[PDB]
This record gives sequence, structure tokens and C-alpha cells, in this order.
Amino acid sequence: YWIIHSITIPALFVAGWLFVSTGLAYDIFGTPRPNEYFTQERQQVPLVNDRFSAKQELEDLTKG
Amino acid sequence: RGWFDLMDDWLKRDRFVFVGWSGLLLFPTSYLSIGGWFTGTTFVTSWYTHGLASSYLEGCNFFTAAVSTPANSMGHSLLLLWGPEAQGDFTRWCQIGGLWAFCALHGSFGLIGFCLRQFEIARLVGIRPYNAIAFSGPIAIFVSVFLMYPLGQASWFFAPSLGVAAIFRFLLFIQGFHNFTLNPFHMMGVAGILGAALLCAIHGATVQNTIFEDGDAANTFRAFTPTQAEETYSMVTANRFWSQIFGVAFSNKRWLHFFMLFVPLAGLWTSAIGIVGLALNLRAYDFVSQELRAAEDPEFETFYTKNILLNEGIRSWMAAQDQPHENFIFPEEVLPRGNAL
Amino acid sequence: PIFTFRWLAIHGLAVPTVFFLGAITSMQFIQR
Amino acid sequence: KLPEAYAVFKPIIDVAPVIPVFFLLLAFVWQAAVGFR
Amino acid sequence: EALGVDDGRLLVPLVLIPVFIAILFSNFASTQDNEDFFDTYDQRR
Amino acid sequence: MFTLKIVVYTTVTLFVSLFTFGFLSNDASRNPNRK
Amino acid sequence: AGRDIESTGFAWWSGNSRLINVSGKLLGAHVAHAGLMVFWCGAMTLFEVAHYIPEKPLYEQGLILLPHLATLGWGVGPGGEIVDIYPYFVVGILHIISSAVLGFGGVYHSLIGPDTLEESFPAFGYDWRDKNKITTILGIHLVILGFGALLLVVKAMYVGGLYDTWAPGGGDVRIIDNPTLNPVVIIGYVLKSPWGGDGWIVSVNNMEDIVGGHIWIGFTCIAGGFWHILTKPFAWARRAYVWSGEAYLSYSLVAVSLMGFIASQYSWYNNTAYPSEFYGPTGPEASQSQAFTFLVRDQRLGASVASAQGPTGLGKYLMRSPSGEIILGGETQRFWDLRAPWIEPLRGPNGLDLNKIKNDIQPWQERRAAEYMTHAPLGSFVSPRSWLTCAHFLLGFVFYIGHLWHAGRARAAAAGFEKGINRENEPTLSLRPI
Amino acid sequence: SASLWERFCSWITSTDNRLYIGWFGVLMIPTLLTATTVYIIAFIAAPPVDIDGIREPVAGSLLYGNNIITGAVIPSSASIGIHFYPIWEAASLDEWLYNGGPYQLIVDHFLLGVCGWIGREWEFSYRLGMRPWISVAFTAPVAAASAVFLVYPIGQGSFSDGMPLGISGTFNFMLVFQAEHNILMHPFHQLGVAGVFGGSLFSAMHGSLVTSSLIRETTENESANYGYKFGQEEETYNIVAAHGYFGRLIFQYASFNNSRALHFFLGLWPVVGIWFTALGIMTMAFNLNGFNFNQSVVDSQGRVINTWADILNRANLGMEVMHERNA
Amino acid sequence: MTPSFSAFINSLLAGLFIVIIPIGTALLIVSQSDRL
Amino acid sequence: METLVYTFLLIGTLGVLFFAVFFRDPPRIA
Ligand code: CLA
Ligand code: CLA
Ligand code: CLA
Ligand SMILES: CC1=CCCC(C)(C)[C@H]1/C=C/C(C)=C/C=C/C(C)=C/C=C/C=C(C)/C=C/C=C(C)/C=C/C1=C(C)CCCC1(C)C
Ligand SMILES: CC1=CCCC(C)(C)[C@H]1/C=C/C(C)=C/C=C/C(C)=C/C=C/C=C(C)/C=C/C=C(C)/C=C/C1=C(C)CCCC1(C)C
Ligand SMILES: CC1=CCCC(C)(C)[C@H]1/C=C/C(C)=C/C=C/C(C)=C/C=C/C=C(C)/C=C/C=C(C)/C=C/C1=C(C)CCCC1(C)C
Ligand SMILES: [Cl-]
Ligand SMILES: [Cl-]
Ligand SMILES: [Fe+2]
Ligand SMILES: [Mn+2]
Ligand SMILES: [Mn+2]
Repeated sequence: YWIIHSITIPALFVAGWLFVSTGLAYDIFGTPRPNEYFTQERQQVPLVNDRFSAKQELEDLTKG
Repeated sequence: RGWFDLMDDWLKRDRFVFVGWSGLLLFPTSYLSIGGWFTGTTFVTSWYTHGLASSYLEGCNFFTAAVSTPANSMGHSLLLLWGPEAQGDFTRWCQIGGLWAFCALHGSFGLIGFCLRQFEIARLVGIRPYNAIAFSGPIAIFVSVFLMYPLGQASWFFAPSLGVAAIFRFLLFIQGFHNFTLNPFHMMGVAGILGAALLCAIHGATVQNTIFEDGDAANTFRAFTPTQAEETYSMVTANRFWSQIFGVAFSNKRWLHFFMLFVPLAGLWTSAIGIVGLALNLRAYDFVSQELRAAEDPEFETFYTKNILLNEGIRSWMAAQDQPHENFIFPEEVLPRGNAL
Repeated sequence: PIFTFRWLAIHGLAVPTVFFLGAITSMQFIQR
Repeated sequence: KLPEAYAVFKPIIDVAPVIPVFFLLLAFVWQAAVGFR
Repeated sequence: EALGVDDGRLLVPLVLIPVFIAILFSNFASTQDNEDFFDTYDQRR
Repeated sequence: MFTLKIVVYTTVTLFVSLFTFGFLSNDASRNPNRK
Repeated sequence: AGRDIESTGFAWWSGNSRLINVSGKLLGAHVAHAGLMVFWCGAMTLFEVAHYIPEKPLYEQGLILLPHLATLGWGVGPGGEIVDIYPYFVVGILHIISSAVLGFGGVYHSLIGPDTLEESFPAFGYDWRDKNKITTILGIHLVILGFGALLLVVKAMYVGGLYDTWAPGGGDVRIIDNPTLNPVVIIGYVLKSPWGGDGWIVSVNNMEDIVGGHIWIGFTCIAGGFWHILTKPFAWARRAYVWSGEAYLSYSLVAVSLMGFIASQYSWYNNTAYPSEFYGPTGPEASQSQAFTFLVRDQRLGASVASAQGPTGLGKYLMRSPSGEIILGGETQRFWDLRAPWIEPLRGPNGLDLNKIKNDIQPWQERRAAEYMTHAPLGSFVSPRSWLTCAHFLLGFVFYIGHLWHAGRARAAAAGFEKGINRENEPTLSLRPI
Repeated sequence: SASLWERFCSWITSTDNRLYIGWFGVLMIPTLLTATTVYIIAFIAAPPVDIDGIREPVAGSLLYGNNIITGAVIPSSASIGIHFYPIWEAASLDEWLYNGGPYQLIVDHFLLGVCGWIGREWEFSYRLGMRPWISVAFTAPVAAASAVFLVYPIGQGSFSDGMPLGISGTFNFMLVFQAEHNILMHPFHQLGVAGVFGGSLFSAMHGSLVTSSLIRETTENESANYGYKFGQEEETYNIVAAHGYFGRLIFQYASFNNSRALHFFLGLWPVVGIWFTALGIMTMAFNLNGFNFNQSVVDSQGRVINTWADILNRANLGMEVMHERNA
Repeated sequence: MTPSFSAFINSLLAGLFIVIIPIGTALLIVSQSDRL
Repeated sequence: METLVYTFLLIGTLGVLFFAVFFRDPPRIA
């Protein structure tokens, strides 16, 4: 029990730590970093306007 | 035996956690709903749907983190990951609020699975299924509030977001835009919930204070054993106490426990009826006679009119940030205020 | 032993739980 | 601020007021030690 | 001031009524056995 | 207003005195286990 | 054994209930708790003096014991300014060192001391039913409390004096030369109405009344202690009370619950025993100070829609009280009962006099009003008065709950049905129905 | 029997009365009856009350244009504050009615009556020889009523801040309290919400488990409630069956095998919740408000990124400006 | 033919081969293996 | 006129409470 759990558990904790510290969470989940809430061209709140062009609209909004 | 019989035998085995046939629906759906809620409150943002930060990654705490509802641009879309809105892109699906739809749908199916689990365990044990009928209360609450209300409204956007501060915002938003406190069905729901809490407290105190002296110890929890053919508390003493203190008292234990079951269930179902009424903006918002009296008499004021003014304040001072898709821009002159009324 | 319902449910709870605990602990040391 | 001679003993003093709470916890630990008899 | 007593007549109910009831209570008190008992409460009544 | 005040004072004093002297009348002995 | 449910009938979570019928361990537990209280006092005093910033006032740093020490006159000069924190350090050191002695005494009398006292020390033993001995102990501790009150009196009149907010030109450490020993004033304070405008004992607004009342309390406690030592409870008292440890505990619980409510109201309203230079202004004080600051800024200059007597009948921020007196107008009208040192010289027989505010105003009054306007318990920062009031109100409520619980259980245990209904002779089965 | 006072004491503490009176009832019945009749008379025909003290009365009576929902006994005038305002302390009866004196009368007599009810519950428990802690359970709604009627006006300094004796007045009290103090973010109101929700859940669960495991003592042509006879010595439901069902619905460890412990928990949970929410109301009466998470998220440039707490604060601000008729 | 319908068909296939088939196969294997 | 209906309903409810208290089915041991 403790033999396996002395290796798997800390490694999993470190992996969870690195999922945030390396910035992979922002890329995977699309969460904006603190320096990319407002772009230079768009100083307003970005909101999706059409449901069927949502992917392209988000690509345009998150391109910068 | 056949394959179906063997699978039924295996699913019915007395393990630490009962699985059953209903487990095949309950466990994956409930697990996915809970995991999706944790993922949304931990990583997924609401910046592109509500213009809000709701995640631990963005700096929110337990109260302010939420799985926010989808964008108002989406209608009542199922928001499937493979659907035309996301087209298989996980990042865009999370950004448009598809995780809320994931949690809501898999959670509704998890509630159905848990109700079926209650039915199945009641059938196997050999008791009446008065559970999964009590749970119909919470099922109706969830269906009316998280499913029927947004379906009656413009989109999923106006559904409650899965968070503490989000739920508080939903409460205040519904009060402002519907005057839900004035709704009689909500009043019956409040009466049911408060009466159920009253019944729980009073029944617990009554049983604890009418126990038979079945032990020599001052602490009386040891005096009870489950294999008892005798009642552990005096029903006659309790009936006499409440009949000469309150004027009326229970004399039938079965009726008392059925009543303790019935009050919260009836309250929840009445509140569900009220929320279904709210879903179509069919609200008991105002009394026409009182409005007419206040219009032709500036010196006529009641607490109902003050509540109407308060609801107007919530609507105007929250519309701009609570519905960013509408692009509401209200100048300070048009904003209602107590001064210059 | 290797595979049991209790074992699988426990790990399905725990492997994300420890991952999320690590993620939140990392979030605690973000510059924010 | 503490006097000049007693400044370096600021940390332990900062720990000092929350000691009674630990006493309560200590009682529970004692009840945990004897098996809650 | 005092016990809300801004008029002297208000002192008449505040004294005569407690005394009168006390007199009735006296008829109770003289009837009871007023010796020591060395117990949590006195069962003699 | 004075007559209402004196009536209220009379009533309150009467009820408070009844309460006080009733709980002074060996109230603990008024239990079913008293012998 | 006496330390388990098998031999006592009490579980671990009710385990101190096993201390009711053993005297030595009960004494040790009480001495240990006293040591805990003294340790907290000393440690928190050291913590507060370790975090004291000289430029900030006491009430802006979240300090509650340093204001108590400053009200006694230690380390405070004119105007409420703090000169040195060394006496506060000495107080904390003395409490935290006596805590070690008290803790050793509690540990000794609890662990290795005799479980019962009467078999070895008959002068200290008791039965919870020997009324004479319990009254003797009550009288001794009453004498101790009276001597403590007289010690406060001696501090007030002889050793340094007490801080007074009502001294001219701001508060100062003053020797209370002539306390109010007249029984009429003290009895009127005790019998005063507790509602708005009267305030019962919370409304004592001068140090002389405080010192005289504490003189009366100390001497009365000494006399009552000697009385209870030399007397036995009368027939009316013997038949009315339950004579057991839990009953006495419940009596103490309701007493301290009422005391906690009184102390919360004292911290919220009183600014004489709780100076505003140490505890901050009260809510009414802050509201009236904001109104007074606005009135002053209207009298000076006059561009705030108030340049003459044209607005209202009186000047701006002025109106008449329900009894006709002149008070500050606006939302602060509900706080017209406030009496504060910075506003008393501006108040006359009819209330606030406009010309007296115009001419007889002092700069220190304006500074006090502005600094109290900045820090408002209600709003315009969590006030120390708010913390004290909320904490002791909660404590009073929960100790009323404890009194109800312990009194009900004492009655049930004395009668003999606290463990349940006998089931052999059920009381309601003998009563006729309806 | 021995004396006239002894006969009076025997009648007062008699268990043969239809409703037990007792010494606590000697104070409870007059105060409760007075408050009841004054409340009925005020709800039917009271004049409008200048609650804000700026000579604009607010109507709350049926005869002045209110229904049951909108009718209320308006709190006392803000000019009164928390001054004691009986009938004899007013210049005229019209002045007493205009300043909300009946509100003070009803509140004071009702608080005395509920204290007497607590004491009377204890008294009849002692008379019947049962355990006395039902009154401890009843302290929680009494605490809540005293907090919303007495403690909050004391902390705020005016009985006008107390909860109006009505439905719409109660809603107005809730909305103004949320605006002023943000009670939703207060952890003690959260504990109270948990208490009431858990009380409803546990009442429903206990009722379901007892009704589900009812022992068959009846036929199909009659109600199952007749399977239980008043005063019977046997248990009407199988505790073992309900315990097994509950321990199979969740994992086996989570179950209340002891019925006495289960009922103690049932009594404890909502009482503790209501105690906590009453304590929260008392603390917020002295401006110990709830959590403030406003402007908790900012970007690199320093612009505030709103959260749901910001939307809640916007709603609170929208209520606040409407409540304050002054600047 | 549209991308939405292709996504729907692929969703049916994924629900069959990732949810229904694996869970059903495991349930059958464990049930038949453990006849108790 | 609606005030009459409101008062009638309230008085009827109070009377129902009175009759439920003082004219209930008397409990007996069976
Ligand atoms: C401040 C609160 C307080 C106090 C003063 C006491 C005191 C006491 N309890 Mg109570 N108790 C408390 C809280 C308290 N308890 C709580 C919260 C619980 C619930 C968990 C209990 C549960 C409980 C039970 C179940 C029982 C007691 C008993 C006792 C007595 C003897 C305990 C014993 O055998 O020690 C044994 C403990 C030890 C040997 C380990 C601790 C050693 C010492 C005390 C640690 C002190 C540390 C301190 C820094 C040392 C200072 C040294 C000095 C020179 C400066 C003693 C009078 C018992 C008794 O006498 O009943 C008849 C008993 O049966 N208590
Ligand atoms: C902590 C202190 C304390 C304690 C516990 C006791 C306890 C006792 N005393 Mg002692 N006593 C004390 C201090 C104390 N006394 C002091 C300081 C004095 C000097 C005045 C006396 C003088 C004294 C005498 C002369 C007698 C007692 C008696 C008694 C017994 C019954 C008392 C009773 O029923 O109250 C009855 C209480 C009342 C009738 C209420 C009177 C309240 C007065 C009018 C002031 C009201 C203030 C305010 C308006 C209302 C309370 C407000 C509150 C929030 C503060 C009891 C053993 C009697 C006994 O049997 O012993 C021989 C007795 O005859 N005591
Ligand atoms: C001076 C005050 C005082 C005294 C001496 C007693 C003494 C006693 N009480 Mg009473 N009681 C009091 C106040 C008091 N009580 C108050 C104010 C309340 C209301 C809350 C109660 C409610 C109460 C009940 C309901 C019961 C007692 C019981 C008892 C007995 C056993 C206590 C025990 O073993 O504790 C054991 C100690 C614990 C289990 C620890 C509890 C810890 C609490 C819940 C935490 C509270 C928050 C904490 C302070 C914050 C610290 C944070 C930390 C956790 C990190 C004993 C005779 C019991 C008994 O046997 O009756 C005779 C019993 O059933 N009391
Ligand atoms: C200290 C503290 C105080 C109070 C007491 C306390 C509460 C106990 C304690 C708290 C302690 C704490 C902080 C406890 C916190 C514990 C935590 C954070 C547990 C997290 C669990 C995460 C899960 C289950 C996510 C699973 C992800 C899934 C299923 C992914 C689903 C996917 C999504 C996105 C959708 C697409 C499909 C797939 C790909 C399947
Ligand atoms: C009985 C009981 C049974 C079981 C349950 C139980 C609750 C666990 C137990 C209770 C046990 C209990 C409650 C035991 C009670 C224990 C207590 C209260 C012990 C007090 C210790 C205080 C000390 C040593 C401080 C000394 C201060 C000094 C040296 C000051 C120094 C300063 C100087 C000189 C100059 C400045 C710097 C500093 C350093 C600040
Ligand atoms: C008999 C009886 C009836 C029936 C029930 C029963 C239980 C059987 C029993 C109950 C008995 C009960 C309930 C008995 C309880 C009775 C109570 C609560 C008596 C309170 C006494 C307090 C006094 C005299 C305050 C004195 C304060 C002073 C002088 C303050 C001075 C001040 C100082 C120090 C500081 C400055 C301010 C001033 C104000 C100047
Ligand atoms: Cl203002
Ligand atoms: Cl309002
Ligand atoms: Fe039950
Ligand atoms: Mn207010
Ligand atoms: Mn407001």
C-alpha cells in the first residue's frame, strides 16, 4: 500500500502542480492569462454573438 | 442461467457500495457531472459568456467560483462537444459555456439514476418506495429551476450558474425581474421548508425528551438497541405534553412521519410550480389595484410599493453587467435613486 | 485485487482529486 | 512595539495568544489516547 | 424616573399588590415545615 | 393617559407578583416523583 | 475508576460531568481554567504591545486590552495620546507569569491531588447540599470581589487616577477627589429605564459616579460576604432553590449571560468608561460627528447651499427634537440622545445653540469630530466596539442557552427523571385523559 | 388545599386543565393575548404610520387600501428611535398611532409571551416528569424573532429598522438587510440556510424511512395509519429494515443505527442552524457584515475583472440607492 | 450531407464504442467470471 | 368590500383553529 503510494501520489501531485505552473491549463481550457484579458484593438468585454460562427468568432477574439 | 440473469446476480451482490442496474446510469452520469463542475470551477473561465472571472485559476475562491451558464448567443442548444457550436474543439466548447450544459444534462440523468437506485434498493430490500417519491421534490426543483426556467426564457444564459455567489446572484436577479417573494407558490414553498425544519427540530426534541429510562447511565444513547420490540420513547407523554402546551398533538406515529415527509415535498412542488410560472414571465409581480391607487395618490405608500421600487433598482443597476450581451448603457440620469424620486 | 469496483471508484475519485489538489496548490503561488 | 531587549522575542509572543485553543485540542488528543473511555 | 414612576400614586400598586399577595403567601409559608432537610429540594409540601 | 398608566401598572404588578410568589411556593416539589 | 462511562454513566464528550461529586479535581479544573484566562490576558497584552504602531490610534489597530489599560490611566497623557507602552508590557508580563503558578496549581489539584477534599481537608470540602458551607464559600468570594472593586476605587482616587473624557479641553488622567456616594444617584442609575434616552446603568457619563458606584459595590459585597458567611439561607430561600452543583452553575450562567449583554451594551453605547480616544467613537457618536462636521463646514464659508438663515427655520443640519429641543438634522435625528465631550460645550439648556457653535467652538472639537467621522461603526474599518459588542452579545446568548439547559437538567436530576421515563409508573398514565 | 394560596398554586400548576397554565403561563397568557388583539386591531384598522419620520406616512392596514399580503403593522417612527413609547407617553392617541406605538406594544408583549412560552414548555415538561430540553430547541426561533424585532433596532438605534409585522414588510426587511449588510455572503446566514435545508432533507428522509418500513398491521381497504394504535407498547416500523435500506442507498458506514442518536441529530441540526443565523443577525446589527469579495480579480494593467460577487454587489447597490430617500 | 450530420453519426459511434460496448463487455465478463 | 372578505377569511381560520383545539377527537388507549 504505502510502497506504491509513496511514488504515485507525490508524482501525481507534482504533475498537477506543473499543469498550472507550465501554463498548460490556460492553453487547454482557454482561460485567459492575467495579461491577455483586453487586447490593444479590443478594450471591451469579448462576447460571442452568433452560435453557428462561435468557433470562428472565438478564434478571431483569441488570436491576439 | 442466462447472461442477463448472471449480470442481474452480479449487480445485486451485497458489496460495500451497491451497484444495481440503476448504477449503470447513475455512477457515470453523476461522476461526470461532479467532475465537470470541479473542472469548471477550477480551470474554466466565464470571460467570453458573462464577462466574468469564475475559476480558481483566475483568482476566485470557493464562494465566487462557478460553472457559468452558456452565452446568450447560444439559444437553447444542447451544446454537444461535437455540435455545430464547438465542432469538436474542447477549448471553444469550454469557452462558450458548454461545460455548464455537460454538467446540467449529466446531472439530470444522475438524478434520474439515483431515483431509480432508490426504487431498486427499495424493491430488493422489500419495503415501500416512499424514497424516490420524496426525492421527486429535489428532482422537480432541479428540473424547474435549471431546465424548465431557461427553456422558457431566451437561452441557457438565464439559468442559475453552478456556484455559491452565482446562486446568490440568481436569487437577487429573480427577485428584481419577477418579484418572486410576492409569488404565492414561492410562499407555499417557504412555508413547506420552514415547517419541515420545524418538524425535524420539534420531533427530535420531543423524542429525546420523552425517552423511557431504559438504562442506569446518565448518557442515554446506550439504552437503545436496534433489536427492540418496545418503543424507546413515550408517545403518550409526548401527546399529553403537546396537547396541553400547543392545544393539539400527534397521536399516530405513522401519520406524524408521513406528515414530516409530506410538508417539504409539498413545499418543493409548489415552489416548482411557481418557478415554472416564472419561466414564461407569468409572474405575480404586481397588484393592479395597488398600482392604480399609487398612480392617482402620490401620498399612498405601502411596503409593496417600496418592494416594487427596490426591484426596479436591482433591474436597472444590474442589467448592464448581468446581461453584457444586450450592451445596456444607462446614463446616471435614468438610473433610479431614492433621492430625486 | 488489481481490479475491483471499490478499487476503480476509489481511484476515479482520487487520481483527479490529487491532480486538482496539486493544481490548486500551484494556483496558490501564482503572482496574482 | 516591544522594548529593545525583547524585540527578538516577537515571534513566540505572536504564537502565545492562540495557545489555549491548542489546550482544548490537547484535551481531545488525551481522549483520543485513552480510546474515548 | 425610578421605576417609570413620575407620579407618586403609581407607587400604590407597586407596593400594596406585592404586599397583599405576600400576605396570602404568608398563609402558605406558615403552613409548611421550615426545618432543614439536607437534600437537593424539599419534598415537604 | 394617567389612568391607563395606573391600570397597566396595577395589572403588570399583579401578574409579576403572582409569578414571583408562585415560583417561591416550593415549585420543585410539584413533580410526579415527589413523595 | 471513576474516569469512564462504565463507572460514572457519563460519556467522554460529557466527561467533565464526572467532576461534580469529586471536589479536589473540580478545584483543580477551575484553577487550571483561571490560569488559562490569565495566560490569555498576558499573551494578548504582549501581542497587542508587540503590534502597536505609535502614530495610529488604539482603535485603528484592532486592540481591545490596551484601551482597557489606557482607561485606567496607565501610559496615557492629555487628549488620549499614548506616551509609553511599558506599563502595558508589565501588566502582560505579570499576568503571563502568574498564569504559570495558576496552571501548576490546577494541574496539581487535578492530577496528583486528592480526588475528594472533605476526608483530608474538612475546611475545604463540601457536599453541594450543605447550605451553610456553600454560603460560606460564596461569602468569601464575595469579600474577594468587594476587595477587587475597592482596589479599582483606590486606583481611581489614590494611585494615579483614571482617564476622564469629560475633562476640559479633551480627556486627561485625573484623580477622582469626590466620588458620588449619595445613594439616590446610584439607586436611580440601577432603577433607570433601559430604553432610548435613559439607558439604565450604561448611561453613566462621569467618572465620579463610576467611582462612587464602585465604592458602594465593594462595601456592599463585603457586607454581603460577611452576611453569607455568618448566616444560613432562610426558609423561603431553602424551599425555592435546587441545592446542587448544576443548579448553582445554572444560576452563575444566567448571571454571566445578563452581564455579557450589559457589557456589550456598555461597549456599544458608553463613551465614559469606554473612551472614544481608545475604543473609537460609537455609532451615534460617528453619525453626530459627521453631521457636526457638515454643520461646521456650512457655518464657515457657506457655499454648501447654506449661506444665511433662509434654509429651514434654523441653520442647516438643524431641526427640533420630539420634545422641542434643537438637535442635528438629517438621518442622524435618531441619535440626538448622544452626549460626547467634544459637543457638550456647544449644547445649552434648549440644546445646540447656533451662536455658541459659531463663536465658542474649539479646534480640538473640530479635529475630534473629523477623526470620528472618518471611522464610523455604522458607516459614512471594523470598530473595536463592534467586535466587543458582537462577541459579548453572542456569549450572553449562548450562556443564556447554557443556563436554560443546566437549570432544566438540575431540576430533572433533583426530581429524579433526567435519565428518562420510568416505564413502570408513568406519570401521564395516572393522570385522567383531557 | 391547606390554604387559599396553596389552592391557587394547585390550580395554576394543575395538569387537569385543557391547556396547562403554570407560573410562566401566568405571564405568557396576558402578554400574548394583548399582543394578539392589538395586532388584529392594527392589521384591520390602524392609521398610516410615519415610519421614516419625515411626515410621509406609510399605510399597512386593510381599511387603508391593503390586502393580506401587503398589510402590515408598520414599525415605529424613526423620530422615536428606541425610546420607550407606551400609550401614556404620547400626547394623544392619534399621535401614538401616527408614530408606530402599536408596533412597540406588540413587539414587547410578544417577546415577553415567547419567553413565557419557553418557560411554560419547561414547566409542563417538569410537571409530566419528562426531560426539559424541548424549550432549548424552541429558543432558536425565539432568538431569531428577538434578533429581527429587538436586537437589530437596538444596534441600529431605531425600531423603524425592525422587521414589519407583515408579509410585504418582511420582504422589504429582507431586501434592505441584504442591501445594507450583504447577508447572503455572511457565513452565519449560510449556516442557517444549511440548517433549514438539512432540516427539510432530514424530515423528508426520516418520514420516508419510517413510512417505507411500516409493519403490516392493517388491511388494503383502510389507511395504514390505523396499523398504529395510540398507547401501544410495540414499535410500528422495522428499524432494521430502514437502516439496511439507508446503508445500501449510500455506503454502509453512513447510517444511524441508534434511533435515539438519530433523533438527537434531527433535533440538533436545524436548531443549531437557526441559532447561527440569529447570531449572524445580531452581529450584523452592530455592523459585523458578511464577506466582501468585491474587486478580487484584476488583470496585469490593473483593470478590475468582475466576478459573481461583483454582480451581487451591483444588485445590493441598486437596492441601497432606492432604500435611501436622502442623498 | 453536412458536417453536423457527420458529427451526429460519429457521436453515435463514439457512444457505442466508448461507453456502451466497454461497460457492457466488462459487466458481462465479470458477471460470467464470478458466478457467485 | 374586499376588506370584509379578508376579515371573514381570517376569522374563519381562527375559528377553525379554536374548534380543532377545543373540539378535537379525544385520544384514548386502544
Ligand atoms: C480547560 C478545560 C478543562 C479542564 C480544566 C479539565 C480538567 C479535567 N478533566 Mg476534563 N475535559 C475537557 C476540558 C477540561 N478538562 C474537554 C474539552 C473534554 C472533552 C474532550 C474533557 C473530557 C474529560 C473526561 C472524559 C474526563 C475529564 C477529566 C478531567 C480531570 C482529570 C483529567 C485527567 O485524568 O488528566 C489526564 C491527562 C493527562 C495525564 C495528560 C495531560 C497532562 C497535563 C494535564 C497537560 C497540561 C499541559 C500544561 C502545559 C502543563 C503545565 C505544567 C505546569 C507546571 C506549568 C480534570 C479535573 C477526567 C476526570 O477526572 O473525571 C473524573 C475524565 O474522566 N475531562
Ligand atoms: C454573587 C453574589 C450573591 C449571591 C449568589 C447571593 C445568593 C443569595 N443570597 Mg445574598 N447578598 C449579596 C450577594 C449575593 N447573594 C450581597 C452583595 C448582599 C448585600 C446586599 C446580599 C444580601 C443578602 C440578604 C440580606 C439575603 C440574601 C439571600 C440570598 C439567597 C437568596 C437570594 C434570592 O432569592 O434573591 C432574591 C432576589 C431578589 C428579591 C431581587 C432583588 C433585586 C433588587 C431589588 C435590585 C433590582 C435591580 C434591578 C432593577 C433588577 C435586576 C436587573 C439585573 C439585570 C441586574 C442566596 C443564597 C437571602 C437568604 O436566604 O440568605 C439568608 C437573604 O435574606 N443575600
Ligand atoms: C461556566 C460555564 C459552564 C460550565 C462549567 C459547564 C459545565 C458542564 N456542562 Mg454546560 N454549557 C454551558 C456552560 C457551561 N457548562 C453553555 C454556555 C452551554 C451552551 C452552549 C452549555 C451546554 C451544555 C450541554 C448541551 C451539555 C453541557 C454539559 C456540561 C457538563 C460536561 C461538559 C463537558 O464534558 O464538556 C466537554 C467539552 C466538549 C465536548 C468540547 C466542546 C467544544 C465546542 C463544541 C466547540 C465550540 C467552539 C470553540 C470554543 C472554538 C474553538 C475552536 C477549535 C475547535 C479549533 C458540565 C457539568 C453536558 C452534560 O453532561 O450535562 C450535565 C451537556 O450535555 N453543557
Ligand atoms: C480545507 C477544507 C475546508 C472545509 C472542509 C473541506 C471542504 C473538507 C476542506 C476542503 C478541501 C478541498 C479543497 C477539497 C477539494 C477536493 C477536490 C478539488 C477534488 C477534485 C476532484 C476533481 C474531479 C473529480 C474532476 C474530474 C474530471 C473529470 C471527470 C473530467 C471530465 C471531462 C470534462 C471536463 C468534460 C468532457 C468530458 C471529460 C473529459 C470526461
Ligand atoms: C487538567 C486537564 C486535564 C486534561 C484536560 C486538559 C485541559 C488537557 C488539562 C488542562 C491542563 C491545563 C489547562 C493546564 C494549565 C496550564 C497553564 C495555563 C500553564 C501556563 C504556562 C505559562 C507559562 C509557562 C509562561 C511563563 C511566562 C514567562 C516566562 C514570560 C516571559 C517573558 C519575559 C520574562 C520577558 C519578556 C518575554 C517573555 C518571554 C514573554
Ligand atoms: C425570589 C425568586 C423569585 C421567583 C423565582 C426564584 C428563582 C425562586 C427567585 C428568583 C430570584 C432572582 C431571579 C434573583 C435575581 C435578582 C437580581 C438579578 C438582582 C440584581 C441585583 C443587581 C444590583 C442590585 C445592581 C447593582 C449595581 C450597582 C449598585 C451599580 C453601580 C454602578 C457602578 C458600579 C459603575 C458606575 C455606574 C453605576 C450604576 C453607578
Ligand atoms: Cl446624511
Ligand atoms: Cl424600501
Ligand atoms: Fe421518529
Ligand atoms: Mn439602518
Ligand atoms: Mn438603505
